Amino acid sequence: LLNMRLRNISLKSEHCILSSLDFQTSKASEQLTKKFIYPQEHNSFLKLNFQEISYKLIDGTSQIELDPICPLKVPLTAFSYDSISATFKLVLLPKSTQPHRVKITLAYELELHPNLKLPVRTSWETSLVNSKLSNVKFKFINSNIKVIKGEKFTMRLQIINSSSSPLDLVVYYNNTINPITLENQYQLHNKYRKIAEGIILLSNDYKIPYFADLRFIGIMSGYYGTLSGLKVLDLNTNELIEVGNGASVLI
Amino acid sequence: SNPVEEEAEKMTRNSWMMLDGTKTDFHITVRNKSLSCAINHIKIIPMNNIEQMLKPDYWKKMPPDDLYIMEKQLDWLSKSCVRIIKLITFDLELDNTAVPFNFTGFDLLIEYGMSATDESCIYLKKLSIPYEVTLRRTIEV
Repeated sequence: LLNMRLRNISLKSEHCILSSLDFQTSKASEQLTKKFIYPQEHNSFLKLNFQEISYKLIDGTSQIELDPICPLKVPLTAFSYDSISATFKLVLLPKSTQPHRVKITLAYELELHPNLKLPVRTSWETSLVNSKLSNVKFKFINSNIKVIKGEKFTMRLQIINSSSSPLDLVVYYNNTINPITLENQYQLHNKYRKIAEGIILLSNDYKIPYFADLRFIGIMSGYYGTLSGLKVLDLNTNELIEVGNGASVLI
Repeated sequence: SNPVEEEAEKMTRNSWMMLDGTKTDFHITVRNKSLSCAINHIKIIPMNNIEQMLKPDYWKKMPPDDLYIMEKQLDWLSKSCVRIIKLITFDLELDNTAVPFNFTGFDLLIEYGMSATDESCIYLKKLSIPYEVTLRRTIEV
């Protein structure tokens, strides 16, 4: 009851799990000792944090937070350090320790020493594109990695089949503006114009019969997230499924 | 009732080139917590002993066959590159799959990695990962 602490954990699925604890000043405790401090002629507190440490709770383990920290002391404030976890596959809720050491202060003496440790479980918990018919999974072998400079480049759509008639389908890009609150008309028009006119796909109806190369050229700039347009089409009626994947800044 | 103690310790189609893969996937390495290997692996380099089996298969083929070193063994496609280690996981080594001279008889591979944390005793349990790879016929004479 001097410094309220909370830990927030965010699940970055393309990397490690990120969890950050957060100290604060706990105002419902500050006016308490503010009353006696301004009784003794002091305006704000001088609590000194001298040893702050998060340890990985286990039989025994410890971690290290993902940037640098000094030995600090603040009056009415909040601080928050971040430490990276390891992104679990399924069903193992890890736990942490989070010890701390607040050192209070008085007139060059009477440093009433305090310490605190709140151990709890660090599990807040709130690119394969499947075919959705017969598990013909597609993945780009270098997705989201392309700094092109309006030059040619090549990608790799590694199709993974049932190995049962593995020669079936054809890619294409569809350079055509799709035909679609008036600025909601205009934002959709600018999105559909920059999609259907910015890159070209130099191997158009490539008719793949399990890698591909798919050379593009890319004649306008801007971050093309999710790279729409690049559809495939297969032996059945309409397997017009997307890739929905891969991105390229072009500057 | 006689007890003991309790001691705590997917590829794709390949041509005839050489693919060097640095693997940092979800390797378990099921120790307690934060397993430091202390003698790291840099390059595993498989498809060497498969060639050291294939050239004696040629040589074994040279005379009539009487099971001198071909006696029901399907260990061509096994590819059991034993990764021996010393005393929350670590990234795997460089692959260098290196298919420059290998038969078309195989269409699969496996591996085995010796998980080791030895404290004045013998070695420990061992973990194995498979790898499915297909090959492309790029050239013939």
